Amino acid sequence: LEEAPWPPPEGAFVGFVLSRKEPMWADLLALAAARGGRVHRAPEPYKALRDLKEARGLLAKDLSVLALREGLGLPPGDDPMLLAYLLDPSNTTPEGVARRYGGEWTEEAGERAALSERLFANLWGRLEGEERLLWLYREVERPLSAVLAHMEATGVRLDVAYLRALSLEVAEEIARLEAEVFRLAGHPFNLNSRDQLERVLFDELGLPAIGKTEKTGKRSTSAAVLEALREAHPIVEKILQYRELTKLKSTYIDPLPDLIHPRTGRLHTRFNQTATATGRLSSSDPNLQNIPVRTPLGQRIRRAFIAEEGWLLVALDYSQIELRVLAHLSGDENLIRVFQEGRDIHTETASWMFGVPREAVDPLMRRAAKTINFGVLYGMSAHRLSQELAIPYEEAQAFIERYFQSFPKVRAWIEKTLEEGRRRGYVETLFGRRRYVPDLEARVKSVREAAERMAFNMPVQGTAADLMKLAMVKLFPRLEEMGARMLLQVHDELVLEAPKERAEAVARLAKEVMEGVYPLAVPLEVEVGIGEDWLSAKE
DNA sequence: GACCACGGCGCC
DNA sequence: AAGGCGCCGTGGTC
Ligand SMILES: CC1(C)C=C(C#Cc2cn([C@H]3C[C@H](O)[C@@H](COP(=O)(O)OP(=O)(O)OP(=O)(O)O)O3)c(=O)[nH]c2=O)C(C)(C)N1O
Ligand SMILES: [Mg+2]
Ligand SMILES: [Mg+2]
Repeated sequence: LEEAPWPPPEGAFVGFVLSRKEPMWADLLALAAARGGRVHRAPEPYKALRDLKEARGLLAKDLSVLALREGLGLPPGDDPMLLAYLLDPSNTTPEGVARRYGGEWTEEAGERAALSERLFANLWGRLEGEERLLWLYREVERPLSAVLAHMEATGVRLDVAYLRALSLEVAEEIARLEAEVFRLAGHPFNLNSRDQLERVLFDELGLPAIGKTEKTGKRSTSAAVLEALREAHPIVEKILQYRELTKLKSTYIDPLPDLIHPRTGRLHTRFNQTATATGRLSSSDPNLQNIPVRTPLGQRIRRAFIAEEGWLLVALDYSQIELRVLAHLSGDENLIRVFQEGRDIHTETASWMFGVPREAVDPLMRRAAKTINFGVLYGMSAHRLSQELAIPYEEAQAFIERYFQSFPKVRAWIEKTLEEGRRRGYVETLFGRRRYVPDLEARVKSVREAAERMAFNMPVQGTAADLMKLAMVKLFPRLEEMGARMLLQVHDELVLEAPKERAEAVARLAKEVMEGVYPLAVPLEVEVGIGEDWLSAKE
């Protein structure tokens, strides 16, 4: 409350105002610090950064990232957002956390510093009692924020000249597709407008509508509808292709080259640390956790992500991670037995599906099986199965049934997990990360059963996220020792960059750290690839 | 301009 | 009604 001259005493909390939300791109407008009942406003923010030992307060990682951009090794420390998010993962914004735990998120640095201190006191008290949440804070989230700050500030190289050239190629293909669509429709229209497309497909052409949209009840034109309609009229396939090319061009090919930072010549995402219900990170501005890889054009975009000249990318991927976690949480003996004997479930399902042997399973088979074991696992109705393979029932009941007959303890674990969630109001990961799911007790079946699929999924997806975050915290100092860089995390994958002659040693070490992160009832196995670009590194 | 809801869709 | 995200264009408001 009392104005004191900059600089603040050790241990102060910082408030700061940025000209924009992305710290790699922002001007530091103001900087203050609060300790006891004094607030210190720095006359020259940038200068003032130099006097700090660490960035401590709301959104600390943001300031640390900016400091790193200016060549200061200023790490983030305590952040009330991380405390709030461990207490309840619905705590995602400083606005929400302040309203809930005792202040108001304003636009003034001194008020943000004082808010940071107050909220930290109140949240610390709430979190002190909780051994496992405290453990997650001090051993996972708080150090992870320093790791993320360095990843953000470091960035990842992009082959711009390559993408500009790809843009023109795809633009000309898009022209061929839309002209062909307009010819079949008998007139031009805005093919990007799904309202205009709806009228053309179902009113002008005689195509049958298959589904309706959720909020406004229009006849849907989604890929799923179109796919069911593909053999009904030639325009449909053209539209599917048009949709793919314009999606990839508008979201990746065109924007990415314009996001290259002028000082680094790289792409700098944001790793949002308090943004998901399950404990996963999210990525934005740009999102680098959803770069294409599935289709041919998608792979071509993936190739644009490259190593520094003289370095290589190293991509590490936990194998069947959520199934391994499921084996451990449930203690199902058959499941555990599959991984203990180095077997592959996705492969075996692909086998089963395509009428093929284990030894023969195109990777496209596997990828198809992947979202089927996960789909089924997480409450996919026998119904929607029908429209993944073919004719039910008992072809779908007995598929979802054989699935659970194989691993009976899983059903038990699910019911057990739901029951505890109803009584306690929350579920939790292996490490005690929790998610409150109040709708487990809803008296409307569709709402309640949606709640249930969210609830029993969280311990599985959340444990895998705990495991990866813990692996990042352990791995990071080893990397800097070896002169390598951690660049990206994509949920259960890590992408590193290393000097060519160190690349294999780094891969090898990183793989071992990730597999031994926290021994379970089943081994964790990590596939690793090395390449000059992200695509070739994932093999 | 900036923002919104919606439908749609990229990845894990 | 598989789970978890963030981003895009359209159509419209302000
Ligand atoms: C876009 C792309 C390529 C990605 C897809 C997906 C997905 C999905 C991923 N996951 C969850 C569960 C997973 O454990 C964890 C990580 O998932 P992957 O690494 O892709 O699998 P996994 O590690 O099991 O096996 P590998 O041995 O790595 O192969 O995240 C899901 O719950 N649903 C999915 O559809 C599908 C198949 C839809 N795709 O076409
Ligand atoms: Mg994986
Ligand atoms: Mg993966």
